[PDB]
Amino acid sequence: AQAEIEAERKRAREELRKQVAILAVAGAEKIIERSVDEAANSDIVDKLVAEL
Amino acid sequence: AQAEIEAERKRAREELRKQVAILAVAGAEKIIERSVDEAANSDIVDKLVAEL
Amino acid sequence: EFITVARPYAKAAFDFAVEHQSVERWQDMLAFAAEVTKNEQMAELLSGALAPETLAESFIAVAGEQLDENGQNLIRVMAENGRLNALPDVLEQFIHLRAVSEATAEVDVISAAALSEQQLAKISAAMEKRLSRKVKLNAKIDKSVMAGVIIRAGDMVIDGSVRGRLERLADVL
Amino acid sequence: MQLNSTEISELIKQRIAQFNVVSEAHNEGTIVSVSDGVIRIHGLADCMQGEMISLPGNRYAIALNLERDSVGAVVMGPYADLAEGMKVKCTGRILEVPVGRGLLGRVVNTLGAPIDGKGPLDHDGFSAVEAIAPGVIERQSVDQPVQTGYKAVDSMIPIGRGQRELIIGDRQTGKTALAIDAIINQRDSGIKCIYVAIGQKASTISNVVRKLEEHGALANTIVVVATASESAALQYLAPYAGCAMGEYFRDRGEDALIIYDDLSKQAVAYRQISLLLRRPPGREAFPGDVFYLHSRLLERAARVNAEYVEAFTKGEVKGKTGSLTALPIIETQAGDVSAFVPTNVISITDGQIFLETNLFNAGIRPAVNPGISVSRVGGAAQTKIMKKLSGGIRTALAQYRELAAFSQFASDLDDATRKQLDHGQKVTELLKQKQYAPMSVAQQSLVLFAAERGYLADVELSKIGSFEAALLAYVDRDHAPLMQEINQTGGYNDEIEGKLKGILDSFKATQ
Amino acid sequence: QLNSTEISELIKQRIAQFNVVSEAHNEGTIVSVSDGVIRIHGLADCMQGEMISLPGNRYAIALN
Amino acid sequence: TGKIVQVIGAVVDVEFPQDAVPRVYDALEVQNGNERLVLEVQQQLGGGIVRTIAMGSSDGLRRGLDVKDLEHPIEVPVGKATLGRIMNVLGEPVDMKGEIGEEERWAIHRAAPSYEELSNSQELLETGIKVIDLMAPFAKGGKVGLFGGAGVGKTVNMMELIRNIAIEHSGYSVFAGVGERTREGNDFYHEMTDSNVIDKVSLVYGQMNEPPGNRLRVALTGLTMAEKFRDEGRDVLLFVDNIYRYTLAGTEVSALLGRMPSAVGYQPTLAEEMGVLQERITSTKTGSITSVQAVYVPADDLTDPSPATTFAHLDATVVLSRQIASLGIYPAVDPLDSTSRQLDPLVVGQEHYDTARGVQSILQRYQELKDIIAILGMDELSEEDKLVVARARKIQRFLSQPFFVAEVFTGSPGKYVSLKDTIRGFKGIMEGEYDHLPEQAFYMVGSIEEAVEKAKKL
Amino acid sequence: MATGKIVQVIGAVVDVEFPQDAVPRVYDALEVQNGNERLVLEVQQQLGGGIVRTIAMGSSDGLRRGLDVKDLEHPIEVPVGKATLGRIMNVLGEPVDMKGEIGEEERWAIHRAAPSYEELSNSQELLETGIKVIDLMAPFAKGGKVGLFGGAGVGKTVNMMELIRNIAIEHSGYSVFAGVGERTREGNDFYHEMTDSNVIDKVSLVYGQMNEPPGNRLRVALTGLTMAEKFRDEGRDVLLFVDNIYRYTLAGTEVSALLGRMPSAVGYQPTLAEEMGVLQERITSTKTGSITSVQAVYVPADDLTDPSPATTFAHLDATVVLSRQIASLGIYPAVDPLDSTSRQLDPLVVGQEHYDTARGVQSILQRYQELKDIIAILGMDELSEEDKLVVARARKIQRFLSQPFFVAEVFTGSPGKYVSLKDTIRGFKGIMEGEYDHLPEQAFYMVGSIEEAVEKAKKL
Ligand SMILES: Nc1ncnc2c1ncn2[C@@H]1O[C@H](COP(=O)(O)OP(=O)(O)OP(=O)(O)O)[C@@H](O)[C@H]1O
Ligand SMILES: Nc1ncnc2c1ncn2[C@@H]1O[C@H](COP(=O)(O)OP(=O)(O)O)[C@@H](O)[C@H]1O
Ligand SMILES: Nc1ncnc2c1ncn2[C@@H]1O[C@H](COP(=O)(O)OP(=O)(O)O)[C@@H](O)[C@H]1O
Ligand SMILES: [Mg+2]
Ligand SMILES: [Mg+2]
Repeated sequence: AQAEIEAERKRAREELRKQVAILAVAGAEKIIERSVDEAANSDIVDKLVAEL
Repeated sequence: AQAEIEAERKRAREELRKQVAILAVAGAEKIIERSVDEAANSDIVDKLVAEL
Repeated sequence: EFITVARPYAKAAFDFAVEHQSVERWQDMLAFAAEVTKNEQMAELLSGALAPETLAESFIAVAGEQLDENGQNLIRVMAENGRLNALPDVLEQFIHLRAVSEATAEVDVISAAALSEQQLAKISAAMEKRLSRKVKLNAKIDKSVMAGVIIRAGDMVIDGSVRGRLERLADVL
Repeated sequence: MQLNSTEISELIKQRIAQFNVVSEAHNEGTIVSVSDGVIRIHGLADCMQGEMISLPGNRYAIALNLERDSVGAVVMGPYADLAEGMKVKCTGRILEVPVGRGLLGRVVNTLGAPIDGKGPLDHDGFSAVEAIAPGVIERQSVDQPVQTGYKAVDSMIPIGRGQRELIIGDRQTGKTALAIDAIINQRDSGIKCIYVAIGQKASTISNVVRKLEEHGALANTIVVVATASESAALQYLAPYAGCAMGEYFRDRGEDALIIYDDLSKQAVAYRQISLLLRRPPGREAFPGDVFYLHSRLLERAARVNAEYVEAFTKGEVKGKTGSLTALPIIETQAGDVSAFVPTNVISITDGQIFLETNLFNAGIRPAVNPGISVSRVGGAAQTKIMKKLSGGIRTALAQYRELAAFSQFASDLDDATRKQLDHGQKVTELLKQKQYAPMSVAQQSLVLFAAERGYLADVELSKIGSFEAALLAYVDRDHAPLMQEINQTGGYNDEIEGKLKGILDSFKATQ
Repeated sequence: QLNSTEISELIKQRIAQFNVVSEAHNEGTIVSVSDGVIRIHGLADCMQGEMISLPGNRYAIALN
Repeated sequence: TGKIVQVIGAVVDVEFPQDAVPRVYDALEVQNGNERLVLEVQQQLGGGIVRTIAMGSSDGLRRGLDVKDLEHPIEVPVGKATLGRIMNVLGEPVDMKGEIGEEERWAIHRAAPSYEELSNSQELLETGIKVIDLMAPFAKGGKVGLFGGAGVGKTVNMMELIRNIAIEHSGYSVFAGVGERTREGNDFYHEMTDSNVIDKVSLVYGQMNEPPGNRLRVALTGLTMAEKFRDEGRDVLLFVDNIYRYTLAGTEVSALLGRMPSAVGYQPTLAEEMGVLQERITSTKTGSITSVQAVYVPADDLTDPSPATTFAHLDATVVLSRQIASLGIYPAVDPLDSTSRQLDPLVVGQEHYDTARGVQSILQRYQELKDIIAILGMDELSEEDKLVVARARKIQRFLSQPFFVAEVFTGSPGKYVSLKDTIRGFKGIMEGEYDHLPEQAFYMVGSIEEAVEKAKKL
Repeated sequence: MATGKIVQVIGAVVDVEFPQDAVPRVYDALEVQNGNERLVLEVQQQLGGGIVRTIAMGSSDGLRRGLDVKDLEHPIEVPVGKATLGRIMNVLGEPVDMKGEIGEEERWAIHRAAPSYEELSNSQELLETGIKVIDLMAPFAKGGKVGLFGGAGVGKTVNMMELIRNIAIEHSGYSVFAGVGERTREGNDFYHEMTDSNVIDKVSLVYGQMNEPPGNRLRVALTGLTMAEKFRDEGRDVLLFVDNIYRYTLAGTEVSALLGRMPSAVGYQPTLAEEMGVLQERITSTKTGSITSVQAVYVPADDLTDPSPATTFAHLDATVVLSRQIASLGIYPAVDPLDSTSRQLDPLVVGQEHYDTARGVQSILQRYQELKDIIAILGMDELSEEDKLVVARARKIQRFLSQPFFVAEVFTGSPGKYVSLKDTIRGFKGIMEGEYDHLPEQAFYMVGSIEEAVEKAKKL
């Protein structure tokens, strides 16, 4: 079962990389009631995807 | 042996959540530090003084 | 630290100054007496084992800025007990008791960048409702916060900095 | 399947959405001193005694003094990285702990932070760590048995729901063995269990948790741990955090069982906290109020009547009485039960089980020393059958253990003392029991019948264990349903005594 | 650091007049009460072992 | 009018205007959240400061709270209306019934009766307990103390004395539970109520849950109720469940009140704190208080200051011991250490006195032999010292008795033994007329006839 | 740049005053030039007003008030890793032999948190030392603590060398020896007894002997420990010797008195159990490695109730007692089987055969004790023929507990033997249950396994 856990872990990790870029933006725009565009921050979210 | 597998599931799940959570906050911090500009700062302060 | 032994002397000096209307002269008298305690050559003397009346009379000599009866009498009373080093704290608690009696407050406003001088008016007006006292702002600039403002009034703070918001969110998770 | 990333991400997203960006006003102070775990804060005009003060990092201090100018506090964690000048913030909260039934099966720090790697708690709000127990009119008398597994304690030192029963002895005597064998047995009787480890070695705690999980008991226990490394304030406050979690079940009309692993090490941690604050010590250098420490703790293990449960729960629960049973463990140097702290605690509990190292080395295990061990509620906490069969057995063995030490040379009424120190010695041979082998009340009852009614006068000591091993299988073959019948009920009748002689005879003739 | 019965209004008196105007050395005033010991302020001429007379008809022995 | 200025544990400091300062032992009141807290002032410090003890939980108190000066000491309901009801230390009702319909309230701080008013009474009082009224008989209106470590039987003994005196006695009775288990207070309250004697007993409870102020002052409340019943002309029973907790609660508070420690960490005022209480619990010409007090002995050390200073305040001292209870011999009274003022030939008669002295003599001679018996064994004894040892062990057994309240522990039914019936039995054992019975024939029986019978059945 | 100034100096305690914002944290190090040479101060307490109270890791003579103090931003850091094998270091990790710089690559702070609950090894293994008496009567848990209660003259240090050797050769671990406050002479002659038995290449030494100031003798135990932790992080199994834990306790008491804290139970510091636990808790097994420890213990006034013994015994797992008598019989190692104990001896952990074998040999020996007591007063012939048999078997068991160490060849000339546990079980099962009754008792002396006792007898 440990090996199935490792497989599922790699799998879900490759899934979450999509989500981190969502959560970071939602957090930033919650903390500041000003919504914000993407383009000005593109290489930040792109590094967040990669650095997970 | 079955309980020992359930524990490992729970524990790997928690670790995987921890990573994404701290990346969410770090990303929101970088975005914030990149996106703020004087109108937004004033928008924040001018609101907080109203509930002050 | 002399915070606890200063309280009696601060209260007594303030009551006396209030009765005789000379609060503003007493504050200057205490400021000078506290300044002579910081001197390199005097802070040596105060540590010695001189007798109280000799230490007082050699301390009184270094100050002609003291109204001869009462301002010197305070020094003599303090010297009896061996507390002349408490003057730099009697001064601060005298200032605090005065600020209380004159219902005045001094609130710090810490910001990432200076405010518009129209914002400050609103902040001060709002605080003067938060407090019964007439406020005096002293705004400052700090780069650790990066948006919003910190208002610190005594030991009560109202925190609207984005920095505080980030580090308060991180703990929710 | 169940590591869905969508589940995780929505978990986080809900918090992000459930976030109050609103600013809040709070009261502030500065750290002015640091030494040996004690903090001295200047400011905090609005601090209240017993409060939680929050330091940088994520850690708390507890306010112990409100001096005229400064607040004295103790740090609940590593304090070494604090420094003068740091700011601190006053919460509005008197020291609090997460409580709920969601804690069952979790290993938890004394502040409620989970220390197993399984992530955040699910819990039903918070409870104050310091409280005053229910008053005299809210209690009820203890009337329900709590079966451990052991012939010795279930028959000589009965324990009842709502009782407090000290386990006292020397080191390496089977104290923890007996306590977790008490936990494991409640696995199947609707009692929630709690185990508080104070000042224990971390590896030993991991071994205990691993044994609880081995026998399936862990799903039913809360484990609060404050290891030998952790700050003295966490060890000092650990058992109050455990009672705060036990009282959740009590006040809701349920039953719980709580085990304080070493209340000697709590007393030591409190003595440290107290000497570091310059308080004048008393006997054995313990503070003046080391009685009040254990007193206000163990007095919370109570049984509360139905009206208290109704009033507390706003009428949700009707006609049920809650309870919380305690089994504090004390450690004595060289068998001294007349020291300061062992006798302070013998004076707070409703009995004691004294485990003697001479019996333990001779193989008599559990080494229950009758004549020093007692139960202050007595038979009222037993089933009817056990209450009849046992009787004076413990005073019988106190007799015997004076008499066998006096008659170390020779005897009189040699035949009479032959058949006395036959049974007054085969009892001791009978009450010894293996570890992790609990035996139901049915099984203990006929055994005490065999012993007490004189049937063992016909057997040599070396045979007793064989005798019982055979009898408990005999009655699982032949008299199979009477066991089921005694397990449900207290079950005593002259019919039952007759049938219980008919059980002996049909076996005694066919070993 | 702790006070020694230096308190607000006594200090204020001394502020207005350090050389206490000659006052009866044959009397003083209680400043503290606890567990049967009273601290008296004044009594310049009290002698050790002397009897001090309190309101009512009671006495104290001056020991310190 | 006052402000709080410090909060250390159970003691609180309050600052009042210079001319409004409270008197010692007055009561102040604070609003601790959604609660009302009572403070009793202990000391007047300089400058309008006054130092107090909190009669409640100290948590939650901020500095700067406003406290209200009630201008009177703590006062408790008193008299016939306080009868059959449970009360707080503050005189508040603690059972769920209504308010106490008292006509009068008394201050719990009082002076002891004058020497001129005391009274002296040789009227012996019988209790159906062999050892207590052979070795240490006590009189109507006298004081009794039960000294013992932890877990040796000084509460079971007190409940049996309650059974044997306080049901067979007409006047009222008072029970003060100072710093003991609430379980036992509940058990006692229901044992009373389920036999209808509750409505002649008044209860006060300051049990061990409660913060130091309650355990400190709860004894004076019971005494105040008993003194009211005494002054009405009645005669009263007063049972105090552990008087040691009244001074331990003083040791806890002492250091915070700024008093230097004394011999073993005790407050410096130990003997005065104890005397000013023990002195008002006495009979007088107008009425009499008969009392029984349980006196815990820490670490089993009878020379500790707190037990040591108490022996002087009691007329009958019954000293229980662990080295006897661990033989299963109950009541575990030590006859070489129990004593009574009443044990005189002129008070109990020559035969009772002489039997008691002979019993002490035998048991002491038996103590002297234990070291040689332990080293050289029992066969080196003179042919008549073996007889002393046999009669001493028989006497040690016969001192045991089955109590009615200890049925729950042992099954065996209780026994009541009259004095006439016990001096006869001990005179018999000493004169040698039961030398043919075995020791066990004497363990846990009533009179001597029941021993002569038990021997038949082994 | 340096920012503090000395304010007080009292014995070994020094108080230095910093700017209000730059106060050092606790356990941070400081340094001052005490004349020509630097002196290191360890912060213990932060008093009010920027003043911080410290204790000197060296003699404080010659310190003036107003000396400039420089704040190092970190706790005492010592060199760790393979570079330290065969080198002697003092508390500060400075080389104290004459061989020059330690070539280390890395330095660790000596103050550390114990392994978190979720790092601990999820199993309970045993350490096979290869010494028959120890492996039978008092097995070592891997990651346990072990007391060593021998006196003097019985060969404590040759046992230590035997373990230092076997744990390096048979397993592939290293070792650390921390000398806490013991005679310098012993340390020097131990350093020589190791260098000429070739084990010096496999052990790391650190020495804070009696001559040193209290601050040195207090922390030196942590230096050895933080070197053992480095060897553990490398995945190895380590063995850590503490030459007297009692002197660690006493150094704590001295420093506590210097700081002015109130005296506790028998004069011991108030922080006694925490000071012990924060050491004993860092040495455990772990998912990546393990540290075992053999700690010489000394009991004041022979009182096993004194707070220091009582606190240490809560942490020990095994306990081996050396005996003058067993050495006078010429039997080595001089371990006493009847007083030696381990709490690993339970069927649930060690198995039923090992447990019952150990209990068997113990019963045999403690009966032979009373038999040999009888013999001395009534002569041999008074004994039954069963008792003569028990004597003949006890003597063979007592011989078979001897062993030739690799390190003792200097003494006995016979080549050393490493005896597996399996073999000890087989051999003692044999000797007890009447097999091997047919060959002489000297065939067991200093032999090794039993398949060598039969061959020694073959030609005896
Ligand atoms: N009923 C029993 N039968 C046989 N062995 C037992 C029994 N109970 C306990 N033991 C053994 O006693 C040993 C010590 O027991 P245990 O650790 O529970 O004592 P302890 O009081 O917890 O010791 P410490 O106080 O050091 O924690 C254990 O190894 C256990 O195997
Ligand atoms: N007459 C008696 N018969 C049997 N047991 C008794 C008797 N008297 C006391 N005991 C035992 O004494 C133990 C101690 O109880 P208790 O009297 O409450 O002690 P304490 O005096 O400290 O409250 C009881 O649990 C009970 O078993
Ligand atoms: N295993 C052994 N083999 C041979 N001789 C030994 C052995 N152990 C001890 N000895 C003898 O006993 C002596 C013990 O000396 P040493 O190791 O210095 O003990 P200690 O350091 O405790 O004084 C050895 O020098 C040797 O004479
Ligand atoms: Mg244990
Ligand atoms: Mg009691």
